[PDB]
Amino acid sequence: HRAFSPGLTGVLPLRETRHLVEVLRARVGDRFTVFDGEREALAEVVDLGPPLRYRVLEERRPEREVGVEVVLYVALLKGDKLAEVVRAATELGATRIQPLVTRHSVPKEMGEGKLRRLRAVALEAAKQSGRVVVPEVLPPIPLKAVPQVAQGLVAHVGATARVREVLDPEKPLALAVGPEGGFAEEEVALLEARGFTPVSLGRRILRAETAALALLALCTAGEGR
Amino acid sequence: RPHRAFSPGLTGVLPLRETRHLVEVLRARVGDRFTVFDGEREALAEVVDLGPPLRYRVLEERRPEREVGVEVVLYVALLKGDKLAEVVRAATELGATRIQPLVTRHSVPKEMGEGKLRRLRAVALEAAKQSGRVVVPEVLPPIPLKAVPQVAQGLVAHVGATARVREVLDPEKPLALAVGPEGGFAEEEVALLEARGFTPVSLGRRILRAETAALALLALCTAGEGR
Repeated sequence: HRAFSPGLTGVLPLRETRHLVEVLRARVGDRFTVFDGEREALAEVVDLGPPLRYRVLEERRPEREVGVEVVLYVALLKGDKLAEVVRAATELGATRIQPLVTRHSVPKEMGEGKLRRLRAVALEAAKQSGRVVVPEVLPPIPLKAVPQVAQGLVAHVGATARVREVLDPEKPLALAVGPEGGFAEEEVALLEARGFTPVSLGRRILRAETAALALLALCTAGEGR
Repeated sequence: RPHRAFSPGLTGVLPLRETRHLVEVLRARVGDRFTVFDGEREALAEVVDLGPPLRYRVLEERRPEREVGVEVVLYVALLKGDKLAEVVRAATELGATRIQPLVTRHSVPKEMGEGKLRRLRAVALEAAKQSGRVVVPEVLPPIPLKAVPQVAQGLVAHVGATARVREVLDPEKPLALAVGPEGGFAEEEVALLEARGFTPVSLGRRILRAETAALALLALCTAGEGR
């Protein structure tokens, strides 16, 4: 259990106390995690209060990973937009980025130099986002080469389901995003066959980069992970 | 018995999936009226043949709904360079109706010239067109953080927060979102925002650039909610 405690003073705020002593039931001696954004640490229940008291046993570095694999299958884009996507996707917790060649993608391949550069962007973004895990960026693959997945999401204009209504937070995650031209219906068809669930991204037309980041943000940062 | 079916290009013929759903599930019949759409256009249609695939004729063209449906105001700290242009563009495609730059304790720039304001307005205009919107987000000159008004509903990303946007959002009320600079909102600035009516929400375990936090916070409230 992670309980918010301003400054890790040893005493837990009123709300926090009720939340774990009544709703989660917490006895004395039980160990739990304390945090206030600035810090995090293991602590022990000393007094059940209220307000509940505790003692700091050990400070520790906050975990930064989402918790499950988050693979982003994203089509090759125009300009240097793929570099920005890789940077934000890394901040958003992706663990793997798989560029794709698709019917409407303009580029149909990617040199070694470009790939190396994208890997440098990921390395840098990982550091700045506090991650120790650097997302893997791979050589492009054709769309029909995308694998069968346990859980996948693809934004589609016809979809009505929201990401929060289909997402299983303990299952690995695969997200598919098409190029500026979008995925062709036959492609969306193959994606669904592969296990990708179509979801809604709203009423407006989004740039491919934005759709990619919004889908990701809905699954990671938005879920508080 | 209204229903809207996805029909790429509004060509008069529905995809097999939509056909089966209308015919098999909704019990559609020749003469019935329904809505067809494809992200670009929309229209009232009338069933001409169940096929399959189902064929229909367009009765009248209609404008796709593009707005979130309530006011969406982004209160964002001044950022260096073209960062704000990027924020404005993404905010526009994400449904913002108003963008209010803020001078904050840690915001690098403390003012904005007419040239930047005009540029931001040009970006809003353009982005509105590219996202299919008729409405163009208003972009205001900067104001001190203290000038932020009391809000009916507000959310601010905060490291120590635990509530997720989806656990707090009220789709029926106008929405205010606050995003600090790279240096982030100071302790007393977050307190001030809560005083104004902003609820702290969590954006996860990783450090995010101001631009990305803004995109994420908006996406969780509009696009992500199917709005």
